[PDB]
Amino acid sequence: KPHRYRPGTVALREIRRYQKSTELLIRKLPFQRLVREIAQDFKTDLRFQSAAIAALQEAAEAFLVALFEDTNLCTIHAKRVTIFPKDIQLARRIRGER
Amino acid sequence: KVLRDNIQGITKPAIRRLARRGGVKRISGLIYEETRGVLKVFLENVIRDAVTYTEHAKRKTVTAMDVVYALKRQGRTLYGFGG
Amino acid sequence: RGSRRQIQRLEQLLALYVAEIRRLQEKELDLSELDDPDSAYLQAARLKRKLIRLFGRLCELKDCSSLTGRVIEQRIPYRGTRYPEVNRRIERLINKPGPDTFPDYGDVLRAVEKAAARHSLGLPRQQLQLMAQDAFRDVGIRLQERRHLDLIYNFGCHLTDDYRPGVDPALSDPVLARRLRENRSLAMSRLDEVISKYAMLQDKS
Repeated sequence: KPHRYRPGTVALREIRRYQKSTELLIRKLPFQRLVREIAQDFKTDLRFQSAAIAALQEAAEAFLVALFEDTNLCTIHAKRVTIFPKDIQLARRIRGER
Repeated sequence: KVLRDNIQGITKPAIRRLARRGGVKRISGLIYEETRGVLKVFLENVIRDAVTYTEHAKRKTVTAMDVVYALKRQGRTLYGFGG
Repeated sequence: RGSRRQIQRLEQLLALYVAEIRRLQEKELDLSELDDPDSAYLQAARLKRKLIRLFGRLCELKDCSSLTGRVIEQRIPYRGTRYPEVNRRIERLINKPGPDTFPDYGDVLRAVEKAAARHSLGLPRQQLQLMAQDAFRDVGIRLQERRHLDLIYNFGCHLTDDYRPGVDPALSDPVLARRLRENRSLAMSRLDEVISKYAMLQDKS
């Protein structure tokens, strides 16, 4: 079993969250710009804690990925196919949220 | 007859990688714009709740806590968080 | 063993990066700032990256692994078939490190066929296909579980660490609760509508 480094100045849970941040797949600038695009339709005086944008991105990426997980799990073929919208939709009706 | 849509936003490679992270190795043309659409809707849903909380507290700033309360109401994604 | 002094300085730096990340996490961004490449969100992100690099170099100095204790580091065993060759192969396939490890059915089937043809188990094609389907299902459930737990045990920051569901303002304010309920009906319709929209477009092509 490998040896684990445990910093004295910083807890590992913090480290884990920062790491995950580096694992996000959508460029952060276009993401915050998408949040801005949405927000200006609500109120022009709205502000966001930076950490709120972080929470939004992490949750959003998990939401999209799980859509594809469900689609994947519902797709059973001897030879690979290309995933289309109807596959997403069908999977969602089968194992997804209603 | 094929046409390339112009996009300022989430690029094809990120969407291909998100799909791949889901185990999906190949996706249609409509998938990219669907992923942008779906993303936008999810975010709208969350932010609509978050701002309902922000205004209930009489603040002009949406905080991380507002976003948590909103996310918990979006179904399975954050299910179980905090207990 | 690494230099105690240098470890000490590097750990102080690490703590400095943390303090600055928290500071940035608390910054409030107006709409113009969300249009800004230099926003506190992007500053914080870049700092998290710097910190992770430093953490890695400290692991190197401590001769420890690079592991942080993430849930996705936890191994998912698979004993599901009557052939241990196949089983170990599937377990192998689902425990590859990283955020991206999620096989498709073809991956599972290929692992099963490879284990079979390798070990000359003389399994016909339909037995292989059925084994692969059952296995893919099992491993699918466990992979989704591990990602879910990794998400909810790793979510947010200090500002959200005191969250508990029993504190939701909605619980004590029926007006707020009614608005949220309305919102929820809309949210559900909007998501269904976008899904349906792209299916309905897929047809017209």
